[PDB]
Amino acid sequence: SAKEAIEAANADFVKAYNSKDAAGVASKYMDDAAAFPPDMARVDGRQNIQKLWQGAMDMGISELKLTTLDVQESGDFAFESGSFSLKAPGKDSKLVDAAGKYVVVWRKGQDGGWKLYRDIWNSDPAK
Amino acid sequence: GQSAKEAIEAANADFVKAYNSKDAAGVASKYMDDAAAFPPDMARVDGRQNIQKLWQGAMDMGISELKLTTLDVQESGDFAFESGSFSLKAPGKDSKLVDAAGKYVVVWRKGQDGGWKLYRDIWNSDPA
Repeated sequence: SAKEAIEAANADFVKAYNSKDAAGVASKYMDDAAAFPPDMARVDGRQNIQKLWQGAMDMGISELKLTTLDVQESGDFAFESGSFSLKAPGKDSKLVDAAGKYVVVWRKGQDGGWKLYRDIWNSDPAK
Repeated sequence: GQSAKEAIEAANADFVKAYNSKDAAGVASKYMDDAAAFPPDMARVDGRQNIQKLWQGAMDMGISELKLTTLDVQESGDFAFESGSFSLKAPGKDSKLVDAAGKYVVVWRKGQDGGWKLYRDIWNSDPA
């Protein structure tokens, strides 16, 4: 299913992020993708997206987890919404849990593989 | 013939008019029944009625003067996606109104009645 395909791509994404492989993460995006991080300007293109994720790693963001909630397929696009969790150091240096939510526009390449095309997220309160 | 991008522009005009009229029902009416909104620092909001409540809450907090700028629209049959920017006046940490700006992505869907409606609506802030 396209939902299963996106879940597979997300498994690879998480593995690369948690292995501290910023190039690996960026490779899951289209070369002309864009990311929309909270409190930062829009980030365009795979190389700048690598720098974004490297920055996350450098700030101690770790143990990323993604849960796909729903996917709608539409031709060469698929629309995914989901939740995330992660850990990041507190002022105390102690790792604090954080969660949030996202929407991704995925695009299907000529080689048949789904890749991230627009990636936007923000934070949720603890529950 | 009217294009998807034209229909989306007319819908966005409807949206901003309703918001700035403090008409939360009017704003929520632009969403699909099974839409979801993704407000920063709040839980995901699912369904039109709850989306109304979300916007009513923004209004009750005093958030005002909504301006939207569409930067890209791509169509895909009975779906489309839009990215853009917003600006508004919102109470700051001291409760005084200040300029706030940010970016958004909307996944749009064409309903059975031909009407383009928001299906996923997510946004966040730009840096100062």
